[PDB]
Amino acid sequence: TCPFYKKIPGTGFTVDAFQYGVVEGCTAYFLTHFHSDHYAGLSKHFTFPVYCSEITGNLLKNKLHVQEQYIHPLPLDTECIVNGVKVVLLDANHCPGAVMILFYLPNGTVILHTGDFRADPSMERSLLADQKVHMLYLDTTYCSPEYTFPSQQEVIRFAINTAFEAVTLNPHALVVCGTYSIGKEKVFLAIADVLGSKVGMSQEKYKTLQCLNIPEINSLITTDMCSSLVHLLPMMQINFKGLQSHLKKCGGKYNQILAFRPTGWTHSNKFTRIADVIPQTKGNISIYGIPYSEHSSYLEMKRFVQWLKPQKIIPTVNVGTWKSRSTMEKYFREWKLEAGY
Ligand code: NI
Repeated sequence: TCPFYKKIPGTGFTVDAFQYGVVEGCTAYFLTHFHSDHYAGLSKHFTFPVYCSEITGNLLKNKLHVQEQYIHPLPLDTECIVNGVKVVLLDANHCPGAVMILFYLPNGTVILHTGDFRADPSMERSLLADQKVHMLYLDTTYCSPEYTFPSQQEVIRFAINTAFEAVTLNPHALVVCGTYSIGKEKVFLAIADVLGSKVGMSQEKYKTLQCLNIPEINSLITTDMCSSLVHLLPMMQINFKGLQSHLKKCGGKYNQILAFRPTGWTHSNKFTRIADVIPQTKGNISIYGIPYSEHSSYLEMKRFVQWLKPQKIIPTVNVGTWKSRSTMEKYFREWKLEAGY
């Protein structure tokens, strides 16, 4: 049964609620983004209206085979009427196609559902600037002050400089980047751009990338692994055994691997600056864990919320333990007393 924080009161709507069967009273199912914990339950047998971005709808049709007649793509930054209710989709600064959803309820209440997001000051100049929000359904993934990490631009600068140095020292080195979902594509696209290479990958991953409306993508990716010196592999294979096995398959073209594992936050963030990051190495294989986040840091979250000044906050992440729930409620009250709302 569908939990309360996935229902939008005063409407027929749910958000990211496909794993509960037919939800009683739901006339439209919204999908914020194409990550498995959120789409869990969708397939070609789904027969209710799904509302989402254009990119999410490309992925629903081609990857999950949802029939076209049930997919309702909406443009961003545009007031739309869905089943008698005004809604707007906003870019969430998460993975490709990810949105926040603003609902203008018939009784005058305004609700913002962030989906998954990486808060940014640029959101203070979206269609959010124009009106009051009563309720905020908030991505609280990193809602504690110990969660610190660098900007995405600093992380990419580290990765480009590291890859370019290694391959210029050794033109026979291969670069490998781990993936298990959409998101974080700038990691492998930026490295391949500096090296003058296309990114090589499986047919299944190429298919997923072709749904993403990335400009000039045909110029950047390929299924011909032999033509490429940046390869994508499943995240599970980014270890010494998996990379050894991959290097065997390359027919003696290469004699070294430099690999990247984009993670979220890890506890080595509490001690080490991005500049000072070092790899794990065994023989001719080195693995870098890089803290490329597509969720808000604590400070970015706090800034957004203090600017929006919502009347009530409903967390959507870390909701399963009493200790998590009490910690998050404490920070919400600090933020409100500090800012005066
Ligand atoms: Ni996500």
